[PDB]
Amino acid sequence: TARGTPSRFLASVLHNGLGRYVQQLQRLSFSVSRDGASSRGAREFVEREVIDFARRNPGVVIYVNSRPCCVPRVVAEYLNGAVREESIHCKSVEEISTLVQKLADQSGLDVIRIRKPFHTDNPSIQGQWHPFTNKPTTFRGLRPREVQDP
Amino acid sequence: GSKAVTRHRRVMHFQRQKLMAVTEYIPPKPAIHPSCLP
Amino acid sequence: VKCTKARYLKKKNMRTLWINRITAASQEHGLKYPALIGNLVKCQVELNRKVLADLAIYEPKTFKSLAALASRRRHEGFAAALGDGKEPEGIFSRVVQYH
Amino acid sequence: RGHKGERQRGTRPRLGFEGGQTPFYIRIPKYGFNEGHSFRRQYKPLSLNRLQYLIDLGRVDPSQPIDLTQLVNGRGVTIQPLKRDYGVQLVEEGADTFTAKVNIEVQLASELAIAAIEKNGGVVTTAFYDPRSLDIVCKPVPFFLRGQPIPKRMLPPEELVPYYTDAKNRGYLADPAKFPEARLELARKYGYILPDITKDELFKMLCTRKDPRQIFFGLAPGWVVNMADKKILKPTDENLLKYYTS
Amino acid sequence: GGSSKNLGGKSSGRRQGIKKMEGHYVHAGNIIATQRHFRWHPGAHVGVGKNKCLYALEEGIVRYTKEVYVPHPRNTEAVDLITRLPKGAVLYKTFVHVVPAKPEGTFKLVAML
RNA sequence: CUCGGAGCAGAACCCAACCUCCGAGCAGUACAUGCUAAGACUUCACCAGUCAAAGCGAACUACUAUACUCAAUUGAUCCAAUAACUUGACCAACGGAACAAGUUACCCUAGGGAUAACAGCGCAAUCCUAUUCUAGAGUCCAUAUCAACAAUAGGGUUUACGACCUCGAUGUUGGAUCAGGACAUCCCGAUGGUGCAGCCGCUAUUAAAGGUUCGUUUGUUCAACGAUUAAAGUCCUACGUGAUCUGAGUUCAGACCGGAGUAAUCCAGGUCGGUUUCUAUCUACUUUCAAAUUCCUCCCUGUACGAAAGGACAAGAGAAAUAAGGCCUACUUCACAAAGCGCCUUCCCCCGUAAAUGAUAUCAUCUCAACUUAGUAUUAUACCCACACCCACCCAAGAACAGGGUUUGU
RNA sequence: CUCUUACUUUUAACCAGUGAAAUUGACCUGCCCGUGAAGAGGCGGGCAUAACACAGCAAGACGAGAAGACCCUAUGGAGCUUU
RNA sequence: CUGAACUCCUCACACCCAAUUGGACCAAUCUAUCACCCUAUAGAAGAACUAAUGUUAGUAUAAGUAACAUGAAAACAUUCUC
RNA sequence: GCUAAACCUAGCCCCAAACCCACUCCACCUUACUACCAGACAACCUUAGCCAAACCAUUUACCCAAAUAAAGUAUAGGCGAUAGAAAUUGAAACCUGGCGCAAUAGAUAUAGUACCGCAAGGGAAAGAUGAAAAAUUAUAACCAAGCAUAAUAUAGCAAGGACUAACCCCUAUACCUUCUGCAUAAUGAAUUAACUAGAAAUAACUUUGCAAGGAGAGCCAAAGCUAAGACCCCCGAAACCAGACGAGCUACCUAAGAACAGCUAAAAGAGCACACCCGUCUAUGUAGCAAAAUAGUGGGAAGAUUUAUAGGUAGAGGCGACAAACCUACCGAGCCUGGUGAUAGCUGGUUGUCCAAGAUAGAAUCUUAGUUCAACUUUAAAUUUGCCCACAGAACCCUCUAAAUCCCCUUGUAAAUUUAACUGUUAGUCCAAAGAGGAACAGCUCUUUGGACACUAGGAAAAAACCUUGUAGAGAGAGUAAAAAAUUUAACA
Ligand SMILES: [K+]
Ligand SMILES: [K+]
Ligand SMILES: [K+]
Ligand SMILES: [K+]
Ligand SMILES: [K+]
Ligand SMILES: [K+]
Ligand SMILES: [K+]
Ligand SMILES: [K+]
Ligand SMILES: [K+]
Ligand SMILES: [K+]
Ligand SMILES: [K+]
Ligand SMILES: [K+]
Ligand SMILES: [K+]
Ligand SMILES: [K+]
Ligand SMILES: [K+]
Ligand SMILES: [K+]
Ligand SMILES: [K+]
Ligand SMILES: [K+]
Ligand SMILES: [K+]
Ligand SMILES: [Mg+2]
Ligand SMILES: [Mg+2]
Ligand SMILES: [Mg+2]
Ligand SMILES: [Mg+2]
Ligand SMILES: [Mg+2]
Ligand SMILES: [Mg+2]
Ligand SMILES: [Mg+2]
Ligand SMILES: [Mg+2]
Ligand SMILES: [Mg+2]
Ligand SMILES: [Mg+2]
Ligand SMILES: [Mg+2]
Ligand SMILES: [Mg+2]
Ligand SMILES: [Mg+2]
Ligand SMILES: [Mg+2]
Ligand SMILES: [Mg+2]
Ligand SMILES: [Mg+2]
Ligand SMILES: [Mg+2]
Ligand SMILES: [Mg+2]
Ligand SMILES: [Mg+2]
Ligand SMILES: [Mg+2]
Ligand SMILES: [Mg+2]
Ligand SMILES: [Mg+2]
Ligand SMILES: [Mg+2]
Ligand SMILES: [Mg+2]
Ligand SMILES: [Mg+2]
Ligand SMILES: [Mg+2]
Ligand SMILES: [Mg+2]
Ligand SMILES: [Mg+2]
Ligand SMILES: [Mg+2]
Ligand SMILES: [Mg+2]
Ligand SMILES: [Mg+2]
Ligand SMILES: [Mg+2]
Ligand SMILES: [Mg+2]
Ligand SMILES: [Mg+2]
Ligand SMILES: [Mg+2]
Ligand SMILES: [Mg+2]
Ligand SMILES: [Mg+2]
Ligand SMILES: [Mg+2]
Ligand SMILES: [Mg+2]
Ligand SMILES: [Mg+2]
Ligand SMILES: [Mg+2]
Ligand SMILES: [Mg+2]
Ligand SMILES: [Mg+2]
Ligand SMILES: [Mg+2]
Ligand SMILES: [Mg+2]
Ligand SMILES: [Mg+2]
Ligand SMILES: [Mg+2]
Ligand SMILES: [Mg+2]
Ligand SMILES: [Mg+2]
Ligand SMILES: [Mg+2]
Ligand SMILES: [Mg+2]
Ligand SMILES: [Mg+2]
Ligand SMILES: [Mg+2]
Ligand SMILES: [Mg+2]
Ligand SMILES: [Mg+2]
Ligand SMILES: [Mg+2]
Ligand SMILES: [Mg+2]
Ligand SMILES: [Mg+2]
Ligand SMILES: [Mg+2]
Ligand SMILES: [Mg+2]
Ligand SMILES: [Mg+2]
Ligand SMILES: [Mg+2]
Ligand SMILES: [Mg+2]
Ligand SMILES: [Mg+2]
Ligand SMILES: [Mg+2]
Ligand SMILES: [Mg+2]
Ligand SMILES: [Mg+2]
Ligand SMILES: [Mg+2]
Ligand SMILES: [Mg+2]
Ligand SMILES: [Mg+2]
Ligand SMILES: [Mg+2]
Ligand SMILES: [Mg+2]
Ligand SMILES: [Mg+2]
Ligand SMILES: [Mg+2]
Ligand SMILES: [Mg+2]
Ligand SMILES: [Mg+2]
Ligand SMILES: [Mg+2]
Ligand SMILES: [Mg+2]
Ligand SMILES: [Mg+2]
Ligand SMILES: [Mg+2]
Ligand SMILES: [Mg+2]
Ligand SMILES: [Mg+2]
Ligand SMILES: [Mg+2]
Ligand SMILES: [Mg+2]
Ligand SMILES: [Mg+2]
Ligand SMILES: [Mg+2]
Repeated sequence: TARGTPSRFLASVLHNGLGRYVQQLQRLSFSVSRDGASSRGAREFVEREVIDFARRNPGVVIYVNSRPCCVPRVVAEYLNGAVREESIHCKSVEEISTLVQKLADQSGLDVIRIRKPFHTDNPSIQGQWHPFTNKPTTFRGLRPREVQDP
Repeated sequence: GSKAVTRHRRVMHFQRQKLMAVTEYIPPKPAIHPSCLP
Repeated sequence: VKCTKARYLKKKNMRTLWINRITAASQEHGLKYPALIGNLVKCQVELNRKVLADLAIYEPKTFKSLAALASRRRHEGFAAALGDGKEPEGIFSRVVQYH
Repeated sequence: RGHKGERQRGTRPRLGFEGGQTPFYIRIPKYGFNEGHSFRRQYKPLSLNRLQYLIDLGRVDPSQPIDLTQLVNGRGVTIQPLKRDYGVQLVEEGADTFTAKVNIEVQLASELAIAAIEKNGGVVTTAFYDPRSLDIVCKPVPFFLRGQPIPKRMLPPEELVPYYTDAKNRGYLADPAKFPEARLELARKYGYILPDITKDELFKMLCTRKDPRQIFFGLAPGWVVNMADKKILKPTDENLLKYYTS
Repeated sequence: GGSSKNLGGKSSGRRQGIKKMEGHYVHAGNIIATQRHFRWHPGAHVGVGKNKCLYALEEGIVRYTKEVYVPHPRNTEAVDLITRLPKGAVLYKTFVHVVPAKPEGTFKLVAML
């Protein structure tokens, strides 16, 4: 629940997209197994998909490591320093493709409750409301029931 | 429940109560009260 | 279960808040809430209550203009209702048609 | 399991109980539908269609006498002596298309079935087998492994003696002199000419019939078959020979 | 305390009445209606059972009509009534009929001798 | 307790109550009420039950002739009898166990708030109150007072009805203790009417601050009786209140008497006897700081009133009781002290009506007319009110803590 | 008993040592009226309301205790009696 | 004007009835063969516990509560009180 | 940071194979474990009952000598429940293994010991270093409840929405079981850990094999047959019967013992009154000192008295100055073990995730707290109408000449019937309407038509039954539905 978990405000990394868009995904580390049914879908992803995926994303360094493992995993690292580990155990090639593409599109900020679905640093152009905004002024700034020149 | 004929005035179902309210006699009102004319 | 059902109340409460805030802003200009919302619709201004509440806080000059526009349309309604059809439609009462 | 009661606790009454109302299966009066069912003789039907089918496929050989052993060995019929089966009954189904000439030994035969085989030049005989004899003749090899002398075939029960002593049924105990008249009668009734089987090349085979006390062709009661050594042992004692020949 | 003095009166409904309504197709033998007293009378091709049940004598369509009622001269009770009627007055009753649907048969060519 | 007809259930079918009515447990005539077989109906299942063309055999050319009249007029399986055919239960608890009654308070187990007794709740026949009507009663007179036949309301104290919470427990009468509340008021206050002279009464309006006794028999609440009182009110509060008490009654196990029963044992019967636990966790509460009610006596006065008899009100004075709050001089229990049986103090108000002036309505009219008096208190004032000597000691202060004193710390 | 009072001992309360039991869904555990499976600390409308011990009290928590012993039900038992 | 989980709007959709019934998945364990930082496909079974005044064990609450104990002085010799 | 947590062995289970079985000296059937004396007593004899038959009374499977098959056949039986052959047929058989348990498991077992009972009998708990303890200042840490480090600040099922912010604001009547309906002041639950509850035939269905045949003799077969997969819980009575064990308590009896001051009377089932026995009344106590006591007050106290010792009567019984007393703290008939996992139509309990369909006319019944059949409901399969309905049509007798129904093409719709296989539901509530009973009372009772509820949300104040509204997610959009209570009074000639 919201009260049982942390929250944050909607934000970006270094004002991304303002002057130019910079992909936040910086590194991908695959750990596949030469033998093992759990990694069957991950092995097929490395044969036809990983090479074409790297061509599109030249700013992401992909590290494929083939070693004995019972649970194949992809570890995504982002420019802001976030590290995310996602198991690809027994996933199909299409499933892995979808997951890897999602990681490429994310900023790396915590996937937690966002308080507001918007953010702005300049919420007011005409002046933020205050109690005197719509109050008229009086001659000599006299207060209610105030004797002047006594 | 109570029988269709009772010694007291039986409470009506609310929908019937509304029906009665909406179908009350409305007398014809003259534009000018007749006592205000010759 | 509470967290699940609270999603309904969040939307309900959010809208009660906007109406309260819009009512406050309208009263500062001598307008009641129903007059503003009703008459803005008659001007084909489809601004929702969320935006209207935000405008009241952060765009008070625009909101006074919206209040003025609603007030103008409201007065045109009265003149039309008072008239017997002789009068042409009010300048702000004309509706843009879409075919 | 539901809620409470006997359904959930597992204690509902026996099957057939109706809550105390006199149950259906009891309130119906008793009647002897099945009285003596276990003492009723049964006969596996063998149709002329099935017999013709077996002959066409080479499963039964019409060049030699056909009895229960040959029918069972060809998997033409399945006999269950423990289920009160007394043999095969030859049924008329397929008579119109039956063309084979056969010498067949059965336990029962319909009049029309007899005519179908005799019109084609064949011979049909009705032969009784008691429950022990029927078991032996159907599965000879299991019997030979018991090391018992071949038993004599018992005579029919008194109620069946009229059937098997009548030439109309081609009884094996009927007077051979009465067969010519019976064979001619069927030929007249069903509009065919009785063939003279005495002129046939297979006449000797057509006449081959086992003695009424003989279970197998060529084997006499009281012979011990030695399958391991492929020999036959014959008793020579006078008393034993009298028992097995009577 | 006290007890009720009315006993009996627990007979179940007889399930009597019309089984085949107007326009329904009936085969011969089908019961058209069951009744305790004569409410519907047997018309054309409609038999009446010992218990007054009406049944179809022919295959066809059931029809209900109103017809003039002339009793048998031997039916003393009915004849006693009609004789006491004012002249010009005719009794009517409801009758049910079966309109036969099929012909009794057809002549077919069987040989060319 | 099974079966049929009618109403409920008005018109296809169907349809319940310890609902309203009437019936059945046969009889008569046949002796083809012989055989056989399409298609259907069906008592909400099954079982059972019902109707039938054609055909065979009869009858037949007079018989509303062919499955008899009649509404129900009835009983499964097993089994028994019988050569066969066929027959056999008020098996009426009528879908029928082949054949078995009482009693338990000496009782037991499993359950039920699906179901009673106590209480609550529902309802208001019954019960209580008010008003409407104006017969009658009241010497006349309907309305001082009482009140028939009826009518319209309210109350929720009785006896009942219902069975909605509780039977892995909501302890059952009366009393003791302490009482909270309603006013439909028993006494005290203020008023209108009277068949109110006065004294006593009757009746209605207003008033719930205060008060509302002790005894004999009875377990009694009641009731009767004795003696009083200004009066000995009516009700609600789980018929207030047993984690405060009592246990005479009711209502276990023992026993006697009358009665019932063959007995066991039992009866709204009477009678003698019979174990009433709880160490308080939570809520609530533990100095509403403080205005008082009533009777009697004298006096007014033997006055007002009255034929007489009889016999007040208001003010004035005194003395008591009760209640609340204190105190120890004496008395008494007692003795550095606590106590009552002793003594001391105790203060405002009640709104129902009765009268002027005066409009609507040019009189009049106390006025949900404007208004004026009887006629009103911000209920009054009273009490309480300072504070780092405080280790220790003392104390009229106190469970602890706190509080007062130590200028009484060898 | 009217009508209670005083004193002693015990208990009591405080200090020191030792140290149980029934009970306990969770509890951040107010009052009034109303409501509701028909008698509310928990619902609706109001009012009240810093926090925390110790000592009392027994109106409530339909307080604890004993799967009601009264009553009814079960084709559940047992004792006793008998035409 | 306000006012639903009704309806519309952006995206998605198997994703709100007791008893009962149909279906799709699955934790851990063992076995076969794989796998080799904890797995796969199958075959098996003592195969899943917020509740039975459940059984056993631990520790709470009531509670530091109820309750319990040692006559006096002294040189610890002795004496005194009862 | 404490308390604790964690471990892998001890052994055990089920099979196979194999027949089995003691011994130092001394003691041991008397009061066993007691060196040493006159006796002579001697073993066998049908199980019953629970239970099933929904009661119960005849009856109700229990290795009895070869697996299989014949066969659940012949046959038996309140011919009910159920019981049940034989002739005949006829195979294999190499102990040293394990899809068994691993300290709440597996034997109860570290042991039939401790402890409990007079006895028969019942019957536990638990251990954990390392190669070395002749390395003991050695093996780090991290994990239940309970606590400590570190008490507390208005307000409330303790959370959710949130928020700059713990709280303050707004929304929200624990769970389970049981019911017509439970926040209920109905049931269970202090909490943690471990343990603790669905076993299978008949058919059918699905997927292979082969196919007029199938199957590794039996059996079935008018597309069948063979094989496989997939459906049937736990705890609890009072009881009944059999065989043992008990009279050291108590009831009564037998043998042989003991006690009873003083005073009066002197004769005593006499009086007063100690020891002693009993237990009338009150208070205290009520998890107590005590599973029947204490304090006082009482009855008897030379007798039908009280009392020590040994012995006898035993549960279909004993014993009883009958209280249905007492027979080892619980006797309307003891206790122990066994039959026994007795039985329970009765209460309680019944363990991972997700989706889907799903609410109910009646009949019979020693039956109305239950069942079986219908009805409804669910899955699969087949092929063809189902629902809505136009005219025409369906009774006289009789007082309500009722709202309606039945039948039904068209049309709008997509269901319906049949086949196959089953379960659960058969203890019902309010509202509107037509009636019956009661009192034209009941939140009353009984039928009928419809609705709602037992399922969601909004409204009527809180609110099962009234109104609005249904098909499921996200949204910091929008239009709506139902939805607020009105009223104020008497002059008169
Ligand atoms: K038969
Ligand atoms: K009966
Ligand atoms: K009533
Ligand atoms: K109760
Ligand atoms: K008395
Ligand atoms: K509390
Ligand atoms: K006036
Ligand atoms: K005193
Ligand atoms: K209390
Ligand atoms: K053990
Ligand atoms: K429960
Ligand atoms: K309640
Ligand atoms: K309840
Ligand atoms: K209870
Ligand atoms: K003895
Ligand atoms: K004691
Ligand atoms: K229960
Ligand atoms: K039952
Ligand atoms: K509404
Ligand atoms: Mg009605
Ligand atoms: Mg249950
Ligand atoms: Mg039930
Ligand atoms: Mg009737
Ligand atoms: Mg009926
Ligand atoms: Mg039927
Ligand atoms: Mg005929
Ligand atoms: Mg019956
Ligand atoms: Mg019947
Ligand atoms: Mg009987
Ligand atoms: Mg008695
Ligand atoms: Mg009981
Ligand atoms: Mg009830
Ligand atoms: Mg009552
Ligand atoms: Mg109550
Ligand atoms: Mg009333
Ligand atoms: Mg008069
Ligand atoms: Mg009352
Ligand atoms: Mg009822
Ligand atoms: Mg309880
Ligand atoms: Mg009082
Ligand atoms: Mg009054
Ligand atoms: Mg009371
Ligand atoms: Mg008490
Ligand atoms: Mg009490
Ligand atoms: Mg008493
Ligand atoms: Mg007597
Ligand atoms: Mg008494
Ligand atoms: Mg005076
Ligand atoms: Mg005047
Ligand atoms: Mg005037
Ligand atoms: Mg104390
Ligand atoms: Mg202490
Ligand atoms: Mg409890
Ligand atoms: Mg209340
Ligand atoms: Mg306290
Ligand atoms: Mg106390
Ligand atoms: Mg509570
Ligand atoms: Mg209690
Ligand atoms: Mg009980
Ligand atoms: Mg029994
Ligand atoms: Mg909205
Ligand atoms: Mg929707
Ligand atoms: Mg959807
Ligand atoms: Mg997995
Ligand atoms: Mg697996
Ligand atoms: Mg398990
Ligand atoms: Mg657990
Ligand atoms: Mg448990
Ligand atoms: Mg305490
Ligand atoms: Mg103490
Ligand atoms: Mg002491
Ligand atoms: Mg039985
Ligand atoms: Mg019985
Ligand atoms: Mg044999
Ligand atoms: Mg063990
Ligand atoms: Mg912990
Ligand atoms: Mg709140
Ligand atoms: Mg559960
Ligand atoms: Mg109930
Ligand atoms: Mg509720
Ligand atoms: Mg509860
Ligand atoms: Mg209960
Ligand atoms: Mg199974
Ligand atoms: Mg018995
Ligand atoms: Mg016995
Ligand atoms: Mg003795
Ligand atoms: Mg003696
Ligand atoms: Mg003496
Ligand atoms: Mg004496
Ligand atoms: Mg004496
Ligand atoms: Mg006595
Ligand atoms: Mg003694
Ligand atoms: Mg004695
Ligand atoms: Mg006696
Ligand atoms: Mg007695
Ligand atoms: Mg005992
Ligand atoms: Mg036993
Ligand atoms: Mg059981
Ligand atoms: Mg669904
Ligand atoms: Mg019967
Ligand atoms: Mg029933
Ligand atoms: Mg229809
Ligand atoms: Mg149609
Ligand atoms: Mg039913
Ligand atoms: Mg009702």
